[PDB]
This record gives sequence, structure tokens and C-alpha cells, in this order.
Amino acid sequence: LWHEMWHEGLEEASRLYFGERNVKGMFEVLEPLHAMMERGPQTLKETSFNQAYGRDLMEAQEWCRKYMKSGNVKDLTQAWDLYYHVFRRISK
Repeated sequence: LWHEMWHEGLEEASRLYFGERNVKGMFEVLEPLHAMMERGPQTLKETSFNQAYGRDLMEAQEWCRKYMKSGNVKDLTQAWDLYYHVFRRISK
């Protein structure tokens, strides 16, 4: 379910950012997903997901948090490289 939630969430978040140019909408999708990671995994599958992708997703969040302070779109570009790398691996 974590793999399903992130796969669908990253897709919708990317549509809001790249398609609609809507950063607010992007963050609304991603925030709850990062928040559930912070609370921690509750099952074996969530723990395995966290093992594979947790570090990269946390770094993606830190670049988004950097954007909240800088206003610099470049910081979102860094976030999206990490998010896309995670997205590709979940698809495989």
C-alpha cells in the first residue's frame, strides 16, 4: 500500500507541478505521504519500503522545505530528480 500510495501520489503531484504549474497543489499531495513516513512503518512491507526508499524520499522533502524558504524553483528540480528515481524503481 505504501508503494501504491507513493506511485499514485508522485504521479498526481507531478501533474500538478509540471502540468498545472501549481506548487501548492503538489505540496498538498506530498505532505500527507511524507507525514505517514515520519510516523514510521507499521508492517513488514512498509518497513521494506522504508529500507529501499526512505532516505531518498526524506532528501526530496528537505529540498521542498528548502524551496519553502528560498522560493527558488531549482530546489524543486532537485526534489523531482529524487522523486522520479523513487517512482522508476517502484514501477520496476
